[PDB]
Amino acid sequence: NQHLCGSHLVEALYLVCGERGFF
Amino acid sequence: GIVEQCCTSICSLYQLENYCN
Repeated sequence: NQHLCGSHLVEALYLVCGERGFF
Repeated sequence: GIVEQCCTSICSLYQLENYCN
């Protein structure tokens, strides 16, 4: 676990969330 | 919110999954 900012944050949310998406 | 917990601080993948719909 490291700092996740900007574009890297959205990519990590893309993979964690998958088809659910993110609020 | 997500920037405060994950960008300013550090969050696990378990805390990141909290932001999924």
